[PDB]
Amino acid sequence: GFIGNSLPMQAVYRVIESAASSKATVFITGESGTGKEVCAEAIHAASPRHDKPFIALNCAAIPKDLIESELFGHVKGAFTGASTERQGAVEMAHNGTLMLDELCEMDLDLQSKLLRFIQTGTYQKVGSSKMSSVDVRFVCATNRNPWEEVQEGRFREDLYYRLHVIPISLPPLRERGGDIIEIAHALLGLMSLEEGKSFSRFSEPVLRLFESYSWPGNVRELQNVIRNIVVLNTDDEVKLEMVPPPILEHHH
Repeated sequence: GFIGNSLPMQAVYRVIESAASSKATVFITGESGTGKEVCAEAIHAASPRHDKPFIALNCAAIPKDLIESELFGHVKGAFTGASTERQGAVEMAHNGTLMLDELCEMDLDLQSKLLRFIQTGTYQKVGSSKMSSVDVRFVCATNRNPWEEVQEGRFREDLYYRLHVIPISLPPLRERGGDIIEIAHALLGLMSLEEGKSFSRFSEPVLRLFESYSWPGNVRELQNVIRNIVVLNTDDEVKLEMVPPPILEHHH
């Protein structure tokens, strides 16, 4: 779902294609705002299991005490809030690909249960001792340095080495050559549809700025900038005075 054919992305695409035909676990890293879920979905789409579900569990978007419920499910009444019985992400992903995003947010207890599941395919819903099993291909991602999480004792060493089979390090936006403006154009069209506008081009100073700024927030930051411009202005062309702070100030 990536856009562009910059040199560093070509290397990513080659690994995606080769990894897609394997069940080996992929472990994605990259700076804040790089496309970890885009990469995970692209692996699924290129894989023989592309017609089965792709499911992404963002471990940070969930209270830490509820990751286990979201991952493995829960029976009714398993904990005070368990209003009904819930199907886990592992069941939704059976025969497909499960992305464990922001994996280092799991507590050490859940990491132990996860490692068991990865080894065997067997799990239990929260609140039950009954075993079930599924078949998932795992893709993991983190914005931490996973080796550092291990050295600091926040992430299990056995789990790290079980999962870290096919690492993919995503190129930061600033290193992606022509991809920056290709992505920016796609976002310009999409945000224009969202907002009822009709932006179609960037002026040459805007092109130069977007192609020189360091984009510390990567593609998320570019999405914010394009959304800002389309929400706050009405024109066919993005002009330099429309670019929000502190892009220009920081750039200098």
